[PDB]
Amino acid sequence: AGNATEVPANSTVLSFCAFAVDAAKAYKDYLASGGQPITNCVKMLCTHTGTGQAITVTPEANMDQESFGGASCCLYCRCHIDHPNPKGFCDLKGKYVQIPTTCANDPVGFTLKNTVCTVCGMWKGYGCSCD
Amino acid sequence: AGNATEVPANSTVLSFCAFAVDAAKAYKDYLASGGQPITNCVKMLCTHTGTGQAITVTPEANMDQESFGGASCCLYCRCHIDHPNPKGFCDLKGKYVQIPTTCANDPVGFTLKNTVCTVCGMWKGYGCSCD
Amino acid sequence: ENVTGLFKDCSKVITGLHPTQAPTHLSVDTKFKTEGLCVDIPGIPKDMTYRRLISMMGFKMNYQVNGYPNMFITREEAIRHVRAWIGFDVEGCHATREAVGTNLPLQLGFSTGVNLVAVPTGYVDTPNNTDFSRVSAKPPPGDQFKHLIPLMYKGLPWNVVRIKIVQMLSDTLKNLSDRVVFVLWAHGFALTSMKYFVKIGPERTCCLCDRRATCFSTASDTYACWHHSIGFDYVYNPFMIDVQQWGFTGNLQSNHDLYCQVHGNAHVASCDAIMTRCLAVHECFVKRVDWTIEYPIIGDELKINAACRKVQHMVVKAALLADKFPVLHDIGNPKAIKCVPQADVEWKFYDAQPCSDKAYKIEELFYSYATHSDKFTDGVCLFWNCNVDRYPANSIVCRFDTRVLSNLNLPGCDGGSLYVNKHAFHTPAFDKSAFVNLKQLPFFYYSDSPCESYVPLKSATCITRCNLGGAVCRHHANEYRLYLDAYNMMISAGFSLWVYKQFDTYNLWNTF
Amino acid sequence: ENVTGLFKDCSKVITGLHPTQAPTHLSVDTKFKTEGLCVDIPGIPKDMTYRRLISMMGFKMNYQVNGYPNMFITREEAIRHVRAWIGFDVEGCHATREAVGTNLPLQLGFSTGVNLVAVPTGYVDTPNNTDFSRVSAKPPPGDQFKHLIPLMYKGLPWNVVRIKIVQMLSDTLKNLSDRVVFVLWAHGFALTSMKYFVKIGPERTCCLCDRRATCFSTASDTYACWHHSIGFDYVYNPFMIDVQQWGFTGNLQSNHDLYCQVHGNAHVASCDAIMTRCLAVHECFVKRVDWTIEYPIIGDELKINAACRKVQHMVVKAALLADKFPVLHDIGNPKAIKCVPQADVEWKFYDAQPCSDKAYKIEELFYSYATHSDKFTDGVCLFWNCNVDRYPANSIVCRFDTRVLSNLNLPGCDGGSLYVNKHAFHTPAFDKSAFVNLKQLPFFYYSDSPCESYVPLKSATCITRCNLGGAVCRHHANEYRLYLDAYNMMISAGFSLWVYKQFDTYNLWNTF
Amino acid sequence: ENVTGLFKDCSKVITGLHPTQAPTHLSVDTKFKTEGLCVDIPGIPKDMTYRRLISMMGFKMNYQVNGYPNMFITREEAIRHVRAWIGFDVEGCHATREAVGTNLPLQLGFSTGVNLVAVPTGYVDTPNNTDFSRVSAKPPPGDQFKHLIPLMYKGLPWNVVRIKIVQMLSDTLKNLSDRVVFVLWAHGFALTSMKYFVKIGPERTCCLCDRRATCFSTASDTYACWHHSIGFDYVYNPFMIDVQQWGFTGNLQSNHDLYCQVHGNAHVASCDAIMTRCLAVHECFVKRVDWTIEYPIIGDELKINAACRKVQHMVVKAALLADKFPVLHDIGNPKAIKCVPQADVEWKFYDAQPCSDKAYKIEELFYSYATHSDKFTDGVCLFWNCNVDRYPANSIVCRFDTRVLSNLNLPGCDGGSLYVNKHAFHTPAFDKSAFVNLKQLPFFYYSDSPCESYVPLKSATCITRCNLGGAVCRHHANEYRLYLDAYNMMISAGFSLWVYKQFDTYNLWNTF
RNA sequence: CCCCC
RNA sequence: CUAUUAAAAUCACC
RNA sequence: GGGGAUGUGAUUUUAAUAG
RNA sequence: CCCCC
RNA sequence: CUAUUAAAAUCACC
RNA sequence: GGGGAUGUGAUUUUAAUAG
Ligand SMILES: [Mg+2]
Ligand SMILES: [Mg+2]
Ligand SMILES: [Mg+2]
Ligand SMILES: [Mg+2]
Ligand SMILES: [Mg+2]
Ligand SMILES: [Zn+2]
Ligand SMILES: [Zn+2]
Ligand SMILES: [Zn+2]
Ligand SMILES: [Zn+2]
Ligand SMILES: [Zn+2]
Ligand SMILES: [Zn+2]
Ligand SMILES: [Zn+2]
Ligand SMILES: [Zn+2]
Ligand SMILES: [Zn+2]
Ligand SMILES: [Zn+2]
Ligand SMILES: [Zn+2]
Ligand SMILES: [Zn+2]
Ligand SMILES: [Zn+2]
Repeated sequence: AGNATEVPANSTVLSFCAFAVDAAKAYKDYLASGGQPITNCVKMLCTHTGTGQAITVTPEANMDQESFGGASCCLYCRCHIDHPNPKGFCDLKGKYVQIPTTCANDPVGFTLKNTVCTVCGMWKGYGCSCD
Repeated sequence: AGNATEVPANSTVLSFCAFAVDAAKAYKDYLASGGQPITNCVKMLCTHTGTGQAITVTPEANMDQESFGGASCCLYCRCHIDHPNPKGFCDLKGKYVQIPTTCANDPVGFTLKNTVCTVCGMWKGYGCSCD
Repeated sequence: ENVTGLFKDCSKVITGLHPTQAPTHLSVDTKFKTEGLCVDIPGIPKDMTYRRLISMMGFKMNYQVNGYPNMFITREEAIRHVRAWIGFDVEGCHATREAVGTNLPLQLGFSTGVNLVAVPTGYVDTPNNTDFSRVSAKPPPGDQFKHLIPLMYKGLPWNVVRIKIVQMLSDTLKNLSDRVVFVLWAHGFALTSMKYFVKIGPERTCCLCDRRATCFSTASDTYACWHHSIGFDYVYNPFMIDVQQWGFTGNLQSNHDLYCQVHGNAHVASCDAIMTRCLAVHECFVKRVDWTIEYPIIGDELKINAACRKVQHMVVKAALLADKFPVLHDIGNPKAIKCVPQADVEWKFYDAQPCSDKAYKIEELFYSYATHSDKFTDGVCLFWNCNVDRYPANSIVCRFDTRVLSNLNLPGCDGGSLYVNKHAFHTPAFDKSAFVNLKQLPFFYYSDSPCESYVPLKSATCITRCNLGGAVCRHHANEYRLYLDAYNMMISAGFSLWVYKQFDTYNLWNTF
Repeated sequence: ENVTGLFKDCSKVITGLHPTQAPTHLSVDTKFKTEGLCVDIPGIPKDMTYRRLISMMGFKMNYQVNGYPNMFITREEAIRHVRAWIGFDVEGCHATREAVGTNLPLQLGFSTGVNLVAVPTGYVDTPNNTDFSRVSAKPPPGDQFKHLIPLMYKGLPWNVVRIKIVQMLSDTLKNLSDRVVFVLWAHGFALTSMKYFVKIGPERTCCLCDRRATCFSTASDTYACWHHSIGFDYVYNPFMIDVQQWGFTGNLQSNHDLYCQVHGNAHVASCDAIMTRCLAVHECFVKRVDWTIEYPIIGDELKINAACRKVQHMVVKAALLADKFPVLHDIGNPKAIKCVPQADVEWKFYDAQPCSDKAYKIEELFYSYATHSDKFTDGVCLFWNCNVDRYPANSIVCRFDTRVLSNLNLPGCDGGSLYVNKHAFHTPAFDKSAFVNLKQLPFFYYSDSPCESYVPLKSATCITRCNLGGAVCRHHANEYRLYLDAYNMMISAGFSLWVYKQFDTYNLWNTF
Repeated sequence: ENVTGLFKDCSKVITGLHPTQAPTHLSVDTKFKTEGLCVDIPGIPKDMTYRRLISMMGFKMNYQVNGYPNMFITREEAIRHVRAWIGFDVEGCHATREAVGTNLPLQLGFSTGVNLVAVPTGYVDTPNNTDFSRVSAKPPPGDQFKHLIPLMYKGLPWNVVRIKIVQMLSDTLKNLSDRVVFVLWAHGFALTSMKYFVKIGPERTCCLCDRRATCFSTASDTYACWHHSIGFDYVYNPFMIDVQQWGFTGNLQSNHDLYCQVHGNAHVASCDAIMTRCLAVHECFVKRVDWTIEYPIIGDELKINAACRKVQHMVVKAALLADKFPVLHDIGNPKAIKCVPQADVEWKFYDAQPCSDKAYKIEELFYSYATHSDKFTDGVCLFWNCNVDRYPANSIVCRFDTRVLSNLNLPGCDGGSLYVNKHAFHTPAFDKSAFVNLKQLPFFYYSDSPCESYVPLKSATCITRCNLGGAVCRHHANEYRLYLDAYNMMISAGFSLWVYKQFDTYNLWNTF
């Protein structure tokens, strides 16, 4: 009964962050303690041309970036816990997220540490030039 | 596995006549000792018009007769034992047999007791007039 | 859901038979069925070449016919007809290639010990008749059936197999009984297998003699008893009892191993047959001795149980007048009838259960050497045909050697034996560690009577006042020869005579 | 046509029986039935090897016969006969192989923790008689009956089982009562199980004796009371009461869980019997004590009732002389009776509501340390056999310890106990937490009475003027020994004595 | 990279271990492995609560160390050490819940019928040590292992199990040998089971004694022989031999069934051990006796070998004087040695083929009553310890009864027995049917020798001139007592004496 | 589920 | 309106 | 591969059948 | 098959 | 030609 | 409804991969 969604490589990381008080710090400590990143994300088959905006309604990707389904890159959506956002609404759920390729090994961590510039809509420090 | 052919009302009569040395006398004694006749015969849906020959290749029935599948009215075929016929060939297997309606309660017994006139091909004593 | 596995068509053809050539109403396909009846359709012709295997499984021998004896008998009749119990177990192979859905007898085992492997052979439907033919078969899947794989290439045709069945049963039972009682564990597949070598009918008499006819030949349609059956291929009127119908749980080995340790090797046909017969013998005879059931005399039983009394009288009388014990204790005597009446000794009968004799001088004793070691210290303890764990030093015992298998001593449960003389007693296994305090009684003959009137008796064993002279009288000579024959007949039937180590023939020569 | 489930033919044979050898008209085969009557057809033989299991479910013991006592009694007689209550529950197995449609007693459990496993045994109609024999049976399907699966391989023959039933009932009830009252939850299967070990008949008297006969022997047709029943195998006149007929809906466990948390482990026979007896005890006695019903005297019930007055007179006298209490508060005193007649203290009575003394000397009071803590702070509070949640510090308490089981203290509901001395009091579960403000009362003998002048007593707890000298007088020595025996009898009965923490025997030694 | 199944990590954890606390390089987790070496990553912690089951399957005891004896011995040494053979079979369970990949000894069985059930116990690597602890296990799937299912709920802790192992081995072997030789069928699992109750080491000597040390205690590090091992829990130096390495294909049962029909009940541990030891005994001894290998003397082996010559001298002398036989036929005489040196009879020797006497006085003969019945009709036929199918009527037979088990008669193959006195003879199963033409030989003492002159012998079997008078002389009385003790020793050894039916002691009394 | 193979 | 099967549901027992 | 089955009653209803 | 519900 | 996985078959043990 | 699984080795072959 019911259709499985998860892989056995993701059990330890997803159990440990489901019982955690602060799941962001828990995931960062799990990574800093030699753990393996979260597998089984949805990688879009885009052609790597388009604007490099971070979070969009449709895949918009550069050649140095990749586009994932945003819900699949939110730790609070992967773990099914309360979002720390006001009104408890995921900003990546229902959108596409742009992860730089050098960080594309671990997208769930990337969206935990980086933030977007509100006037540009692209990742601070990686693509944002409005300094 | 396999498709069932027999009914539970026919077990006792068919077991007892399968182990019997003389199955004809065994069936007659089973009938004379209060047993129930052999059920589950193939009754042809004919229109009761035609010549009244006893054993035919096709249903040929009068209004006072009925036509059954001959294999279903041979005790040795119902019990899967050796026929007492020379060369061990059933004469009713592959044919249609004409049972008078007053005996149609028990056809398997009828073909045990009655015989046909070889020059007419109809049941002696019931329909044969060549005296 | 009213159908049977009996005569179930197991072939792999998807459609049924023609209106004709079909045994039953369910054996014709739906293409011809019409308002619960059949209709000849001119297009479809009847199949003229086909082979359909028929499942001879699910027989029910519950017929009541006036002149025909019933195959399945009650427990009381089976108990009365011991010396006809032949255990029976069949191992079976499954039909795999041309038909699926029936089993076939591959190995037939009997409590005699024989195993008969048969070619897998079934009853196939032909358009003209039913043919008894070899079919394709495979051994059962599983690791407890891996010993049946070499048997699929061995095995005789069923003609030789049923002739050997009749030969084995007639060699076993010709001196034991006038019938055969197959002791089955689960009668379904056993009845399936019995279809091959059993043919029943009204009770007939042997040709060539007057005993009950038990075998029947199909070459010449004649019946014979167990003696005159040579070349006969069918067992005419076997009786049988199922033992699972006696309220058991689990398989045969789990129920046999509760009471017996000397049988084993489950799922071999002969060993399963021996287990079945042993379990039935336990369930009917190990409990206690029933004196209401008396068995016929197959041979030399009266001579044996008269020689027992003769030897008992002579031995006890001679031992008493040899050493003059104060008191003897007759342990195990149900009825207070003493062995030697003319004895100047105080007699005390003992039995754990008094056999309803109102003269209650029989004391109550369930003997065991561990607890009753000093129950009787001096005197002698007559242990005639009683079974205890160990006999004390001052004893005189007649034990039955259960390892001597005869027409009167049938194999029993847990190493014991069912000695059937007039009443069937079940004796526990003979253990020679009980006689460590005794020695074997030697042959001797003693007589007090006066005497007078082919060779004269030259023997140092004849203890008589007639023997002191150079010759012996013709009276004690023939009486000695009769007692010698009686003693030989008693010990050859399996009776061991043990006595205390102080016994000797000199104190019998005291009197002369 | 209306039928009943009693004596139902459970066999798997499709046909009926012959006109002869059929017990009723509904058992005859339909070949013979003609116009409401039967016809002897001469050709049909009669079956002689049949075995038909008979359902023993559906007994109705509602007979009215003159000399025969009724098995099912009303709840008033059951209340009057509490020392005989033995709970009873039976688990069953279902006959599976040759007969379907009946259940068989597999495991019998009683209020005493005694579980007896029997072999599955039924009543099988044979053509000569009804055979009480072992039949094929399987445990009930499901998971709450999966503990019954190992019990099919275990089990005892029913003769041994009923011998042990009678032995255990006799050891339990020989000193309590002259009868047994089986406390059944649902009597449908318990009446079926009673067919195996219970007889009935007119009221008889024990042989060797004059007590009511409760056991019956089948070896010799003799009757016996609970004392002389050795080797007796049948319960002769058991009484019983069904608790589900007291207005109960739901399971037994669902109704026992409302009032008790001590028992559990449902569907084990002895545990269900304990649950049934506990539920009956709760329904009958937990509500309110009845002084109308009295009970006979087992033994030591007049010595205990005198010892608990010899003690109540002493400790309430000594506690008032040693402390000079100005006021007393007697909580729970049903009658306007003083423990000591003369006392300088002023007395005050309390109880729940005036117990048959409508004079206004006794006040109504419901005491509880949560609400009534600081109202009686002055003086002492004499709690004699009044069970409250916590006693105050200024108390002289006698409290029955319900953890001491005896001939007089039967097990009760929710950890309490039914102490039945003359009248039945149900006392709640003992807890030491109610005595945190008190200490135990030390044993002492106080005597101020005049004196007269022979083993010398050299104990120092004897507070009297004769002990101030070297030797105690013969009058106070034997009186001390009487009081010591009474005190030991009282504290062995299960009564615990408590006193305020400042109690000491020094002030008793001072007034002299 | 080649690996082995020994010490295999059976746990279900997907990762490996830290560089520390990993026993080998193949156990380190792949995070740390770099260039064939490991790297200490400081951020990664070490697991401190892990429990990893370790597979004890795959031991290879092929070491060559100077002071340490080898466990696995060649078949020549095993043949030389037959009195120590104890068969050994172990059934196992499979670890199921937290670790998969190993089997655990559940039931240990020996040639003696001793089955020992143990709790499933393994070696679990913990971060501090290896814990010998109980682990989750399930019985093997299938039907031939369904009898092991009730054994998981039974079982003993392994300390009790090895205490009982040492106790049973000591009670079995203390009088036979100074070592134990485990006869294994397939040593793969028996070596795993031996890790639990077997130590090894250099050869030690028993404390309190001077015999080889076979047991070792862990409470105090002391060693003991089979006599002084009380409370010892380890077998110190067991030897063993694998029978499957003797060129065998197929099951153990498939190979035991070829030569023996007595044992059975496969996959029960003690039954499989009995089968293994029986198969080894058949392969080593049933073929042909070897006079090259001798055996040490347990006890009473020189008294028996002298008694069976004291008796063979007497009965063959008395049987030739009492009958005056013209010719003798010695069947089975390996050497040209006469039982009596001087005799008027003419002697003839026979054996199978000339046994180390190449002189032509001994003929070669294979005897069998079916073929060699009527060739030696004249004279007597002395069968001294020659086992044929049936002896002729004119015979003096001494036959070893293989049903008597003793320190000298070990169990053998196919109901026979291995009688090991000085040399090992395997004798076939005893049957009384070979003595139908003979009777037992009565005890008698014959003496014709000169005489000299103190308890008087009053037995009448003493055939000598001193017994013709009133009192027997002191010379023949003590000689009679010596011969009686020798005869009783011989018949307690298990030897049965038979003689022709016309034998009588009368003619012995006549020559005087 | 139980029994048989 | 009464009785008889069949089915379903609920309840208690196993 | 072969079977044998799947326990005891009570009370409401629903359709019917018979009266 | 075993455990949990 | 050597080694390493994967699969299949057979065999022995449980 | 939820899982967890389905033991130990040995020898031949078959494809491959690497050398
Ligand atoms: Mg079998
Ligand atoms: Mg109940
Ligand atoms: Mg219950
Ligand atoms: Mg083995
Ligand atoms: Mg084994
Ligand atoms: Zn989210
Ligand atoms: Zn910006
Ligand atoms: Zn036919
Ligand atoms: Zn005609
Ligand atoms: Zn004859
Ligand atoms: Zn047996
Ligand atoms: Zn005489
Ligand atoms: Zn009494
Ligand atoms: Zn309770
Ligand atoms: Zn005084
Ligand atoms: Zn020692
Ligand atoms: Zn053997
Ligand atoms: Zn002498």
